[PDB]
Amino acid sequence: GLIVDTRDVEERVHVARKTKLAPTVAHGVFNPEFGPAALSNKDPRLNEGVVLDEVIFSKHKGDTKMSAEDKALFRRCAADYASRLHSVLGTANAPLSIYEAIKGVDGLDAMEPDTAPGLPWALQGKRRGALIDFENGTVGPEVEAALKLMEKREYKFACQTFLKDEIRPMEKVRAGKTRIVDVLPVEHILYTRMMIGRFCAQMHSNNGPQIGSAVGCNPDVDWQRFGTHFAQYRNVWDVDYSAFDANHCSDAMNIMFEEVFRTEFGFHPNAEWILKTLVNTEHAYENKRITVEGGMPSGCSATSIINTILNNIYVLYALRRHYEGVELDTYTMISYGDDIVVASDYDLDFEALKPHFKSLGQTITPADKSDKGFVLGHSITDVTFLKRHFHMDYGTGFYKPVMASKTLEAILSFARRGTIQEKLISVAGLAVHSGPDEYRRLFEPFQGLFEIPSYRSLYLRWVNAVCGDAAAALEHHHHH
Repeated sequence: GLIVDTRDVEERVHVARKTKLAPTVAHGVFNPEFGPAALSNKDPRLNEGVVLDEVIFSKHKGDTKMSAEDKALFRRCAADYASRLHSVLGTANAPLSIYEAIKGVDGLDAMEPDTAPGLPWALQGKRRGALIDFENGTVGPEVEAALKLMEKREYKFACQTFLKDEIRPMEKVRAGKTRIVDVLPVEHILYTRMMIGRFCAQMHSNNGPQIGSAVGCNPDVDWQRFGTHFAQYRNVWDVDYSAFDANHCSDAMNIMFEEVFRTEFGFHPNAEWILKTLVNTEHAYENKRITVEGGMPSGCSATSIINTILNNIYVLYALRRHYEGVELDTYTMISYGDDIVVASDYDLDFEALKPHFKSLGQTITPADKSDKGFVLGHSITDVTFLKRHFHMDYGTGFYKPVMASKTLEAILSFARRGTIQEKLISVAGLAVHSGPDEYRRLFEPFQGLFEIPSYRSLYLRWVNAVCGDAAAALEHHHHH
């Protein structure tokens, strides 16, 4: 996104914000090249000269202005993908009530009761609970009034930019590449969910390569479904972007919103509008006041779905700008935000698409850091997706998500205070697929201090999850 105006205006003082992540007993064992990001200009781990306030927003390096020809091509692609999408999902995309928007529905989780409220409530000392009743599912007069401004399309707002307290690679920690979460006003999130929550629920339910989205997937069970699909194709690619979200040009964001969220597809007319408000945004960090044109806020409602949709359209766009007679059945893909796996029986030249993605302001390289990359003949067992590989389980003959051992190690190496027991169980579910030997090693440091699940227990849980029939079938016989 293009930073078009900065201001130092106002601000009182910044409260000493530290990281809640503390090392665990595993840190001393694995000695990972990972650390809690910097949350302070005076973090002693930073490199000299690095101003944290500036590096945050360094990702906003412009709003690629697409040519006329390229906009008309982008629209055709956006329409063609919207055609596939709404053919599968249907056209029951009417607004949620205020109740359903808060409480959720099948395929859409409830709004967070006590997360950040946004601006200007954080200044006024009001939590989300003061503005919205989450149990009953009603709204106080402030929200109710704000909503009715959006109906008139006169509503305006600022994004509250927080630093993301999380584990990062140490090179990025030292560089002061702390990620940010743009916290929009609770009423904006609410109304966004009203306008497109029905559609989102329906995309979660329908996750798969047909709609080209993995948002709302359960990697445990769904990896088999995804695995068997992509194994069929001669060629598979996995693609890295640099700052996918930020480099969504306003032209691409605008066209996508117009093509995907049309009233003729069952949406309220203010679906297009509320989404278009994400294009030109104002951001509030401590003292600075940065207005930005282009890019997705990231952390706004439906960020994953929106990014996923754009990713789908970009593939169609890029291919159609290079090759002739390209359609949705020329290839197949699944995406989750910037994350992407494409496959085709055609020998597509993904290296030559580099400039075609650059016309959208996006910069692509292979995840398989080949420095001499994008090659034919890669398969699903070679690629990474949601930080998971696709490996065949010998026992079942089903694909399973295998995370890299260094990543498991880093995730185990740090935790928020007094949540380690809970985090261990959660990560045990991730690490089970790495095999009994590596499982035992990863949890070796924790043995005796905390409850570690048995490899056996989690294996059996997984087999029932992926295929209940299979698990039942193993009991047709009697043992020794």
